Amino acid sequence: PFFDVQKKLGVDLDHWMTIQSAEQPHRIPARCHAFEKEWIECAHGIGSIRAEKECKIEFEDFRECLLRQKTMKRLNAIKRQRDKLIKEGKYTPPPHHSGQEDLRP
Amino acid sequence: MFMINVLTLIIPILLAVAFLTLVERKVLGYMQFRKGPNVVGPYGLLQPIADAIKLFIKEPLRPATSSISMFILAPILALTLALTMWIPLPMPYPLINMNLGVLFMLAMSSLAVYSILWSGWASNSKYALIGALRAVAQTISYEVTLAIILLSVLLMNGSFTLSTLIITQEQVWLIFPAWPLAMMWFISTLAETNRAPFDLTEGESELVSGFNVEYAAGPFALFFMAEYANIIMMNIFTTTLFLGAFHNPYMPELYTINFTIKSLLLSITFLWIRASYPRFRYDQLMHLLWKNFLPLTLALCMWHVSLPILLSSIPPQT
Amino acid sequence: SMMRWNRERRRLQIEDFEARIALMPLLQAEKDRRVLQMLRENLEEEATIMKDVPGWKVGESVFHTTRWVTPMMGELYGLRTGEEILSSTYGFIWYT
Amino acid sequence: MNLMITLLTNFTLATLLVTIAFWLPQLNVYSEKTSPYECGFDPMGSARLPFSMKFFLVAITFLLFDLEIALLLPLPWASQTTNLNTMLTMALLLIFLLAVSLAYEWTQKGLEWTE
Amino acid sequence: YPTKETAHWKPPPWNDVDPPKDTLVSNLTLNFGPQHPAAHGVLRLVMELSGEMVRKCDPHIGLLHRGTEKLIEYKTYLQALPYFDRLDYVSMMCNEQAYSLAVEKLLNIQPPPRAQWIRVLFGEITRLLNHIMAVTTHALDIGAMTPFFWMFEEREKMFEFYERVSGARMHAAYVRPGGVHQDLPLGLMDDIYEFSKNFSLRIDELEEMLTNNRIWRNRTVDIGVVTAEDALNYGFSGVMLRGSGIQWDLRKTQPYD
Amino acid sequence: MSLVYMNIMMAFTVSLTGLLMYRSHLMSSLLCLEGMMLSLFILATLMILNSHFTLASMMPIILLVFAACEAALGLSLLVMVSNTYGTDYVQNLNLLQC
Amino acid sequence: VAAFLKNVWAKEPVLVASFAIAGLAVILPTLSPYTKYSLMINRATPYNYPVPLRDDGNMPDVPSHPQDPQGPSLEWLKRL
Amino acid sequence: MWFEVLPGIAVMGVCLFIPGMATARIHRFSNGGREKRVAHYSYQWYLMERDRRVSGVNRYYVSKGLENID
Amino acid sequence: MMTYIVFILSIIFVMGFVGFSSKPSPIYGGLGLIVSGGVGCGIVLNFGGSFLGLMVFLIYLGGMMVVFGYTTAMATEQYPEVWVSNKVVLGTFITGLLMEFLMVYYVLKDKEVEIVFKFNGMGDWVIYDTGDSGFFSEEAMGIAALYSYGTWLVIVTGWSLLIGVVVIMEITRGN
Amino acid sequence: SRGEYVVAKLDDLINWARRSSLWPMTFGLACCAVEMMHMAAPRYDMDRFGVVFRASPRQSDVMIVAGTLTNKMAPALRKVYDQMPEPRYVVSMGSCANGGGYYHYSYSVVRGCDRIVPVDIYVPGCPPTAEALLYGILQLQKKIKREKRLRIWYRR
Ligand SMILES: CCCCCCCCCCCCCCCCCC(=O)OC[C@H](COP(=O)([O-])OCC[N+](C)(C)C)OC(=O)CCCCCCCCCCCCCCCCC
Ligand SMILES: CCCCCCCCCCCCCCCCCC(=O)OC[C@H](COP(=O)(O)OCCN)OC(=O)CCCCCCCCCCCCCCCCC
Ligand SMILES: CCCCCCCCCCCCCCCCCC(=O)OC[C@H](COP(=O)(O)OCCN)OC(=O)CCCCCCCCCCCCCCCCC
Ligand SMILES: CCCCCCCCCCCCCCCCCC(=O)OC[C@H](COP(=O)(O)OCCN)OC(=O)CCCCCCCCCCCCCCCCC
Ligand SMILES: CCCCCCCCCCC1=C(C)C(=O)C(OC)=C(OC)C1=O
Ligand SMILES: CCCCCCCCCCC1=C(C)C(=O)C(OC)=C(OC)C1=O
Ligand code: SF4
Repeated sequence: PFFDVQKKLGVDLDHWMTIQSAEQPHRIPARCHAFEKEWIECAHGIGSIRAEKECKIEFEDFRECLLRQKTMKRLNAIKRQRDKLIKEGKYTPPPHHSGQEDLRP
Repeated sequence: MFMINVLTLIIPILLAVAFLTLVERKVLGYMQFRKGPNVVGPYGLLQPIADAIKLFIKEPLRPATSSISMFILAPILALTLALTMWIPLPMPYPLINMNLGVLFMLAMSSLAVYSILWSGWASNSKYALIGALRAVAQTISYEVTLAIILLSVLLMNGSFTLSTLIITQEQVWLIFPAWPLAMMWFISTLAETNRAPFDLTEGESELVSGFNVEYAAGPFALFFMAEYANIIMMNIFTTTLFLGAFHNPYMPELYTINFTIKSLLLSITFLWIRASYPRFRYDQLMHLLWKNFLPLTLALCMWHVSLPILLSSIPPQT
Repeated sequence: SMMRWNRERRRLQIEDFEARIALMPLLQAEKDRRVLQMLRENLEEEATIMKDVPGWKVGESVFHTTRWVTPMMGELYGLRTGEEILSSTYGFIWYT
Repeated sequence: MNLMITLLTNFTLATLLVTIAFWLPQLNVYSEKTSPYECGFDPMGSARLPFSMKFFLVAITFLLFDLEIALLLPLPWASQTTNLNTMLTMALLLIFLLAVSLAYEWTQKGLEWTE
Repeated sequence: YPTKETAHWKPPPWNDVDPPKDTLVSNLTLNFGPQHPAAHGVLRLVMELSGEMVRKCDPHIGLLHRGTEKLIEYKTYLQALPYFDRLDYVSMMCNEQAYSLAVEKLLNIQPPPRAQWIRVLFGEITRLLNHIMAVTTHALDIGAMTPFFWMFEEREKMFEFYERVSGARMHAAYVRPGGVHQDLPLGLMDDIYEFSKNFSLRIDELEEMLTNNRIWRNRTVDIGVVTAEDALNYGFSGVMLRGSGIQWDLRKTQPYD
Repeated sequence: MSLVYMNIMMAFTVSLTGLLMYRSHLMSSLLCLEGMMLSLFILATLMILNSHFTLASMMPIILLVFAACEAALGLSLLVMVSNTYGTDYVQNLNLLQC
Repeated sequence: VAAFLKNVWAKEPVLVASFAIAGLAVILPTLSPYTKYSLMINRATPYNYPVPLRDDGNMPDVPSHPQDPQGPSLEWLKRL
Repeated sequence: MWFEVLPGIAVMGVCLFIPGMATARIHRFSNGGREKRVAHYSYQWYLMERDRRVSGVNRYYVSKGLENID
Repeated sequence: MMTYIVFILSIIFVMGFVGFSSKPSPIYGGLGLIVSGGVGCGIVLNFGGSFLGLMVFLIYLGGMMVVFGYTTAMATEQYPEVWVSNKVVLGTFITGLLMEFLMVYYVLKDKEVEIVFKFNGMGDWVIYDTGDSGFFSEEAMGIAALYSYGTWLVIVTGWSLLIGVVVIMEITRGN
Repeated sequence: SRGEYVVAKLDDLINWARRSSLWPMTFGLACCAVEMMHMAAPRYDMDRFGVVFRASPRQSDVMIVAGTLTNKMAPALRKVYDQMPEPRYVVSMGSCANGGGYYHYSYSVVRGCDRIVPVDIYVPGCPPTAEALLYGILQLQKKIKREKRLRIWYRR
C-alpha cells in the first residue's frame, strides 16, 4: 500500500531530504555527491533486480566513499608498517613529515 | 598565556562576589533606614574577608542521612557552573569567543539548576526536599520563556554570538525596539537567579533555608558565592543584551568601564527590588510565567520574526 | 534606527562576501597545489615504507573509478605529527 | 582546547575550595550534630517518601513546549533564506500551534494545580 | 482448561472496572517547628502535606507554658500584676489595664479621672506598638522585610515613652489596680504630640509599600476567609471578627475607663 | 567503519538491554528509552555531519522532538499508574493475565 | 464589539495586547511595500561563488567583466 | 550617610574592571599588538591558517606585506 | 592520545549509558543520562554540530529536571539504590564497564575490531573533510532549511506536538 | 621563637574572623525576642557589627536564648544547639534564660538554660534592653578575641 499521492497530486512532500544529490541550501555539496549521482543515474528505471548486479561497481564506489572502509584499512596497513619500521630502526621519517619543511603557500 | 587570562577572569569575579556581599548588606541597610557593616573594616570594606575566612574554619558537618557523593558534588558543580558562564561574555572581548555563546549561556543555566536540585535531594531533609522541588517548579516556569525572549531579541542581532551583539547596538540600544522583551527578560532573570520576589528556594519564612538548610559552612559558601556570581553574570548579560555600549577598537577600556557601571546599576537594581517586595507564592510564580509572560512572549515572537521581514531589516548572520 | 543600521550591516556583509569571492580563485589554486603537494609527499614515502611487503601496489586507488576523489583527512595528514594533525582537523572547532 | 582548560580550572578551584573546607577546621563529630534538621524536634518518617507533585500536567507540557525552542530557534538563520514568505508562514504556523496548544491547556484548566 | 497455574485466575469483572484497592496516600508530615522564623518562637505545627497542599494542621503549644496562673495563686495582687505584662508581651499596658479593671471591679473602687485618661492614652500607644508588630512581622513572614525596619524606629520611640513614664521599655508594671503607679513626668506629653504629629506619614508609607501592591494582594486576598457564623462559633474576637464584617468592638459596645 | 560508531552503537545496545530487562521500576526504564533516543540522535548526527549531507541536519532536531513527544507521553502514562497504585512497580500491572 | 473589547481589556489586558501584537504580525507583512525588499536583499547576498560561464557566443545579457553594465545591479539597495 | 555604600561599590567596580581590560591587553600581547583574530566561520580559519603558513615563523599574527614579494 | 578525543568522550558516553542502563534509581539514572548527554554534546560538537549538540544538551537537561521532579514525586522508595545498594545493579554495572573496557583494549591493540560491523581503531580524525564551509557552518544552514524546504515536516511536527498536549491532557484526567 | 609569633598572629586572624562575622540564629522564645528584634532594629543595628541572622543552625555561630526555656522545648533547644557546628556559642538573654527568672519556682520551666547548653554570656534583665543585649554581644566578641586556640595547640 504505497499510495503514491506525491506523484499523483504532484506535491513534493519529502522527496527533497531523500538523497544527498537533491537541491541543497546554498548549493552545498555532499562529500559523496558524484558517487551517489553516478549510482542513481546508473540504476534509474532498470529495477532493483538488474540494479543489484549491473550497477554494483558504482554502488561499491559510493559505499566506500561513505564509510571509507578500504581507505582506512589501507591507512591501517601504511601506518602499521611505518610503526614497525620505526620500531625496528629500519626507517627514518622525512623532514616534511616532522615539521621543518616551509609549508606551501 | 591563556591560563593567566583564565585566572584574571575568575579570581576578580570572586572578589566582585565578595564585595557584592558588602554592597548587598549596606545598600539593603540604607534602604531599611539602618546602616550596613561599618565596624569590621573602614566603612565595612573588610567585612567580606571576615566572612570568607569564617566559613572555611567552621566545622563542615556532613550529615548522617546525606547521600554524601551528590552532597559534595552539588556545591562543586554550583561554583563550577557559576564561574564558567562568564567565558562567552564580551568584555568587549570574551574569554572564549563562541559562535553560539547565547546557547552556551542558556544550557549552562539549565545545568546550574542541578546544583540546587541535587543539594536538596542529597541532604536527606524535608525542608531541603521542598526547596528542591520548588526549584523544579521555578525552573519549569522560567525556562518556557527564557528561550523565546532571548530568541526574539536576537532576531535583530542575526546570530547567537554575544560579540556581534555589540555591533548590533552600535547606533541605538536594543532596549528601545524591545523594551517589552527587556522588562520581561529582567523578571525572567530575577526568577532564574532565585532572587526576591522570586526567592522560593532559599525561602527564609516558608522553609528554614530550603535546599542548603543542611549545608554548614564551607559547602554553604560555594552556593552563596555561586548565587552572587550568577547575579553579576546575569546583569552583565542583560546589559550586553539591552544596554550595549560604545566600543572603540583602539580603546577597549571605555567599553569596559561603560558596561561595568551599567551592570553595577542593574546589580543595585536587584538589591533594590530585593529590598522592597513581598515574596510570591511559588504557584503564582508559575501562573505568571505561563499565563501572563508566555502569551505575550509568543505574540512578541511573532512580531519579531515578521518585523525584520516587514521592513527589510533582517540582520546579517556574519 | 535598527532598520537603518541592519540595512547598512547587510550592505557591509555583501562587501565582505565580495572581497572573499574576489580572493577565492587564488585560494583555490593554492589549495589545489597544497593537496597535490601533500599527496605526492605521502606517495613518495609510501614506496619506501611499503617495499618489503608482498603483494602491495603503491598508489592503488580504493575506488573503481578514475575520477578525482577529494582527499580525506587521514589521506593527507596520516603520516605526519600530532601537532599538524590536531591543528588541521580540530583547529577551527577548538579555536576560542 | 581552551574550553577544556577553562572548565578544568573552574572545576579544579571549585573542588580545591572544598578539600580545604573539609580538612582545615576542627571536627567534633557525634551522632546528634549530624541528625536531620526538623526545626528542633525529631523528624517523623523519612524525607524519601513520595512528595506528591501538584503541578504535574504543567511538568509534562513543559517537555512539549521545551522542544519548541529546539524548533523556533533557527529563526535568526531561517530569515536568511531566499524563499522567505514560505518561511514566514511556517514560522507563524509554529508559534500559532504553540499558542493554540497553550489556549487549549488553559481552557481545560490544565495550567491550574490540583487539589 | 484449568491447570495448577490457571487455578487462582478469577474471571474478570463485567464492566471491566476493578475496585480501587485504596492504598494509603501517606501525606508527608512536616514538622513546622518552633525554631522557625515564621512560627513565632514557640509553635510546633505538625502538618500533613500533600506535597505542599495542607491537609491537617496540629499546632502543639505549651512550649511556652510557664504555669503563670498557678504562680499567681501564691502571690498577692500587686505581685501578680507583672505576670500580665509577660502574657501578651507586645501589648503590655493593655494586659495591665485588664487585670487592673478586674481587681478594681472586685474591690468596688474606681480610678481617678486623670489615671483613666493616662490608661487610655498608653493603651492606644500600646495598640500602635502591637499593630506595628503585627503588620510588620506578618509582612516579614510573607517577605516584605523592609517596613519592619521602617516601623520599629517608631516602636523604639514609643518604648522610650514607656521608659520615661515608668522606667522600663517593655514591662512597666505601671497601670495598677487603683490607677497608675506614678504621674506623667514633665515634658512627656509634648514629645507624645511630636511623635503623633509624624506617625501618620509612617503609616502612609507602610500602606504605600503594601496595600496597593499586587504581590501583597496575591498573598492575602483569597487567603484565610472566615465566615461570620464560624467566627462567632470559634470564639474569635477583635480583628478576626472585624475582618469578617462583625460590627463588634469592646471600646464601643462594652466601654471601659 | 570509523571508531566512534562502535561505541555509539554500543551505547545503543547497552540502553537497549537496559530497557528490555526491567528492574521492577518504570521510571528507570523510561530513562532507558530516552537514552536510546540519545544514542540514535548522536549516531545519526555523527553520520550526517560526517558525510556533509546538510539538508538532513534538521533531521535529528525533528527526531529529538518526537523523543520527548513520546517521553512526556510515558510520564502521562506513568501518573495514571502511580495514582492507581502507590508505586510505579511494573509487577503491579499483572491484572491482564486472566 | 466595543463592549466585549472593553470587558476583555478590563479583565485581561495582557491577552488583549497579546492578540493585538499577534494580529499585527499576521496581517501587517501582507500590507507592507518592503516585504519584497527583504527577499531581494536575501537573494542578493553572495554566499557562494559566482561560477562563470563558458562563452558559446550568444549570451548578450551576461557580462565578461564585473564592471560591465549588463548583469544584476544593487543600486536599489544603495539608495533604498 | 548613603554615600558610604560608594566605597564598596567602587571596589566591586574595580573587581569588574580587572578581567575584561586584562583580556584586551592579553589579546594585544599574544597577537602582535593588535586584536585577537575572530574565526567564527571556516573561511576565516582558512585565512588565519594561511597567515600562519606564510608568516615563516609559525605565528599567524606576524604579517607579511609587499616587502615579502619582490 | 589527544587525536582520540571523540573516542575518549565516547568512552565516557558508554560509561554513562552503563550507569543508567543498570537502573539504580532514577536520581542516578538521570545523573548518568546527564553525564552521557554532556559528553555526547562534545562528541557531536567536534564534527561541526555546535547548535545540534547544544540543543541535545539543553533539551535533555530540561527533561532530566522534569524526570527528577517525577521520580521524587512518584518513583521514590525509602532507600534509593545508589549503585551498590543492590548486588544486581553493581553486577551489571561492573559487567557493562568491564565489557566496554575489554573492547577498548581489543580495539586499541588490534586497530581493527569486528562486532557485528567492522570498526577501525584509528582515531576518527581521519575521516574529516579537508575543506572549508565558507561563511556558514553547514549544520546551521541545514537546520535553517526546516522553514523554507521543510514545510510538511513543520506541519506534521507541530500537529504532533498539538495533539501530544491534547492526548496528555486526555490521559491525565481520571474521568 | 618564630613559631609562637606565627601561631599568635594566626590566632589573632581566626579570632578576628570569628568575632567579626557572628551569625546568630532566628531563635527567640518570649518577650526577650521582641527586644532582640529591637537590637536588630535600625537604632542599635546588629548588622553593622557583622551580626546577622541565619535561620538554619548549620550556618549559625551563636545561639541567643532569648526568652523562657520551658520543659516542653528543652530537648528542642538541645537539638538545635547540637546542630550548630563548632565553634558555636550561647548568649543567655533575660532572667528566665539565665536562672529561671519570674517563673523560677514553676513546675514547667527549666531553671536557666545552663542546665541544657553551655552558656558563654549571661545578659541580665527582664528584658535587658537592646543596648544591654548588644553590650553582651560585644562582650562575647571580646571573649572570642582573647581565645588562644593555635597557641595552646602549639604548646601541647
Ligand atoms: C532590563 C532593563 C530593565 C527593564 C525594566 C524592568 C525594571 C523594573 C522592575 C520593577 C520591579 C519588578 C519586580 C518583580 C515584579 C513581579 C510582578 C510582575 O511584574 O508581574 C507582571 C504583571 C502581571 O500582572 P497581574 O499579575 O496583575 O495580572 C493579573 C492577571 N489575571 C487577571 C489573570 C489574574 O504584568 C504583566 O504580566 C505584564 C508584562 C509586561 C507587559 C509589556 C507590554 C508592553 C506593551 C505592548 C503593547 C501594548 C498595546 C497593544 C498593541 C498596540 C498596537 C498598536
Ligand atoms: C488572529 C490573531 C492571532 C491569534 C493567535 C495568536 C495568539 C498569540 C498569543 C498567545 C495566547 C496563548 C494563550 C491564549 C489563551 C486564551 C484563552 C483563555 O485564556 O481564555 C480564558 C480567558 C478568561 O480567563 P478565565 O477562563 O476566567 O481564567 C481564570 C483564571 N485566570 O478568556 C479571555 O480572556 C478572553 C479571550 C478572548 C478575547 C480576546 C480579545 C482580544 C481582542 C484584541 C483585538 C483583536 C485582535 C485580533 C484577533 C481576534 C480577537 C477576537
Ligand atoms: C581590586 C581591589 C580589591 C581590594 C580588596 C581589599 C579591600 C580593603 C583594603 C584594605 C582596607 C583597610 C584595611 C585596614 C586593616 C586594619 C588597619 C589597622 O589599623 O590595623 C590595626 C591592627 C592592630 O594593630 P595595633 O598594634 O593594635 O595598632 C595600634 C595603633 N596605635 O593591625 C592589623 O590589623 C595588622 C595589619 C593587617 C593589614 C591588613 C590590610 C588589609 C589586607 C587586605 C587584603 C587585600 C589587599 C590588596 C591586594 C590587591 C592590591 C595589591
Ligand atoms: C557526575 C556529575 C558531573 C561531575 C563533573 C562535572 C564537570 C563539568 C560539567 C559542566 C561542563 C559541561 C560541558 C559540556 C560541553 C560544553 C561544550 C561547549 O561549551 O560548547 C560551546 C561552544 C560552542 O561554540 P562554537 O560554535 O563551537 O565555536 C567554535 C567554532 N568556531 O563550544 C566551543 O567553543 C568548542 C570548544 C571545544 C569543546 C570541546 C567539546 C566539549 C567537551 C566536553 C567535556 C566533558 C563534558 C562533561 C559534561 C558533564 C555534565 C554533568
Ligand atoms: C570570597 C567570597 C566571600 C563570600 C562570603 C559569604 C558570606 C557572607 C554572607 C552575608 C549575607 C548577605 C550578603 C546576605 O545577602 C544576607 O541576606 C540578607 C545575609 O543574611 C541572611 C548574609 O549573611
Ligand atoms: C530579620 C529581622 C529580625 C528578626 C529576628 C527574629 C529572631 C527570632 C525571634 C522569635 C520570634 C519570631 C520568629 C516571630 O516571628 C515573632 O512574631 C512577632 C516573635 O514574637 C512573638 C518572636 O519571638
Ligand atoms: S527574662 Fe522576663 S521579660 Fe525576658 S523573656 Fe523572660 S519573662 Fe519575658
